[PDB]
Amino acid sequence: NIPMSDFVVNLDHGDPTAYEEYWRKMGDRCTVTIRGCDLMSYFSDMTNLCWFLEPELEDAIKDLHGVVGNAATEDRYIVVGTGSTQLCQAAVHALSSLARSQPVSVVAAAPFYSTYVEETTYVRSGMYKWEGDAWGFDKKGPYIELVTSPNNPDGTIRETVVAKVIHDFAYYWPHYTPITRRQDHDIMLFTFSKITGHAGSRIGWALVKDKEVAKKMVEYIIVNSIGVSKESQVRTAKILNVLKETCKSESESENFFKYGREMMKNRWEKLREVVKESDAFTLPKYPEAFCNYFGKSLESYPAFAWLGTKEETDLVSELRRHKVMSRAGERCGSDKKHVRVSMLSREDVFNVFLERLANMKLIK
Amino acid sequence: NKNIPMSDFVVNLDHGDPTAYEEYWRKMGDRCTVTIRGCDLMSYFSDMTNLCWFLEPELEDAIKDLHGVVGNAATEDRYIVVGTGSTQLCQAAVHALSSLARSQPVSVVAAAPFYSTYVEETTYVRSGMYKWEGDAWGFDKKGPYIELVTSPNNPDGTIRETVVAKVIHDFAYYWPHYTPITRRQDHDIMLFTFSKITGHAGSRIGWALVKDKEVAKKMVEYIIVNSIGVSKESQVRTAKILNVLKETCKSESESENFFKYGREMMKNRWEKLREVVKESDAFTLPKYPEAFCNYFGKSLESYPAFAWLGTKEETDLVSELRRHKVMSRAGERCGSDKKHVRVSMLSREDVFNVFLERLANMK
Repeated sequence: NIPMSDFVVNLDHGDPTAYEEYWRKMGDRCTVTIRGCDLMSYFSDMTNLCWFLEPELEDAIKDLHGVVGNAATEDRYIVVGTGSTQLCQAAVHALSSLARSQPVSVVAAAPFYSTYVEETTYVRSGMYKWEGDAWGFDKKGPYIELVTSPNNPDGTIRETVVAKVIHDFAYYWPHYTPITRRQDHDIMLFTFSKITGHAGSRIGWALVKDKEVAKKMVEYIIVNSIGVSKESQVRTAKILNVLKETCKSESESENFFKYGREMMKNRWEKLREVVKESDAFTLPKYPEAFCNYFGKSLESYPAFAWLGTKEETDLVSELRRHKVMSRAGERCGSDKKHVRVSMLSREDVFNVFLERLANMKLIK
Repeated sequence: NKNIPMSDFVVNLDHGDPTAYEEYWRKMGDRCTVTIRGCDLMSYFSDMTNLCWFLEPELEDAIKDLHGVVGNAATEDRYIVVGTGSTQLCQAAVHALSSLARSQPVSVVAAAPFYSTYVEETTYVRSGMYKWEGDAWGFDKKGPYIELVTSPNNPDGTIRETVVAKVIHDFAYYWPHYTPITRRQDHDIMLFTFSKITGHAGSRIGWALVKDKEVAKKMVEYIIVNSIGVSKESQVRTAKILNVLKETCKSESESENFFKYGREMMKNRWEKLREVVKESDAFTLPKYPEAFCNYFGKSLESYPAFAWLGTKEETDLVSELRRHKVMSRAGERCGSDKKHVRVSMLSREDVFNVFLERLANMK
């Protein structure tokens, strides 16, 4: 009997549950089987810089970036981590450890991924210091710039605005944004969580050129948790493989990236409608670009909607009093007029959100 | 492959990779098999009903059942926190306790000899929240402090207690196959690792039992920023293994009952090592008192997972040992002297035997 108006829509976080249906249909081809004596050792391969990296995972990463053409993997080291979240902290750690003086400054162009702030603050390390907005940053000494592209929260394609750099390409995949170029920077971060939605696997990988950096990152991960879950690696490798086979299918419900784009496209079009006829809501505009993967020129459909409001309201609060959770813009170095709303929730959750989005400022 | 002389073969007992249990689990067969569907464990969340919302219920239940049957730890009226290995939990506890402290840096110490890895865990990030002060024995510094108690201790395998205000208990090896279960542990922070129990170190799974909710909450938070939780598939597998292990406890077969198989294994290995050392003229091995184990209901010995090897001479034991192609952990790294080394007893059979051969045949 639970009246559906008492139902809280939580789109504050970025739990990519939207892909759950898809993978369920994939069926038994995604199944992972692990014997009782498998993956027991601490080590995977002492022949690699990152010895805790499972071989099958290393191949799956390389093949995937090879087919999608979104990242260069030659002449560099791959480092696996319990998610991109532990890989970023490993890189900040390493770069700071190699700097000529500490604390090293860490900055990011505003608006930025709010989680960056705590990551560079919670342990109170003298190795580095969060300096906020990179725009206009001109403090002296060593610094690390965090470039998220597509960005979190606004989904903007980005580049350095201001000396080391870390590129977080969590959302740099065909179903989110067009592949304008095969990235090839010094430190490129990727997460398994936002590609297929298997966030619970806690798996990310970093592509590092500087061997001395990669070496320190591996060392960081070793002390921090002595490696990453083997079963997670073994599984991530399995589905990424299935996702690769899927890239040569012509079915629209088979080819993941195709399916993904369309799903993202539809949701963004519906949201676009609602915002259109609403009185005070705004939505970021994204330029069209050519995608080297799909071979066409097409729109971007970010995993987060940077919702704004022309009014002088605490949008997060207003949205909250209509039972809609979202990420405060002030947390992303923005203002009370913006909020970040996940676009990767479940279908019914998404629909309910749109309903209330319109039903509001025209009912309270 | 052949033509490689066995004399060029490096015996690495520097690390504590518990590969000795691999044989056992292989024989257990298909009942250990873990199956994961493509659409399972996708969300970041396991259960928002729990303080530690990233803890998978079936793992939580397994941990409690296992402690319930072994009786080595209390689990009532306390929060359970999982982490990517005990190593992550331990750092979560040190962080949490320092966060709640009235002033920083909080002093961190451990009676010598101590688990060398503790030194890097409380140093690598250069945190102003705490400071590694070293040996707990000679600790007279003031203000807030945290003492680390490992029992059975790494490296010497001694049963320990606080010797010097917060405390973290590392009961990595507090299991029937290593040492007798004298009491059902009930301290504020108790750490356990799946790795040293069954040998599944690659799963990266450890858990903490925490009485103070504020500490537990801060520990969870730490893990959230540190890696947003722990691998689901690991939790699911750890749970599967720990269940089988539990069933095994009621078995009579000595090849079936894990704790029976383990202890019998650790016993044999320790006796062969005991012989070798005895007829040696320089090496020394610790002495462990006999005690009554509430699990086995008998009065028996403890056979630690590490051998704290010492020499009466005036040598750099770790050096001489390497000279015979034997890798071990330098006692100096454990806050000891060059006369001691830590040699793992949980390696593979053949590696172990080779070590015994080389050990008796040297000066």
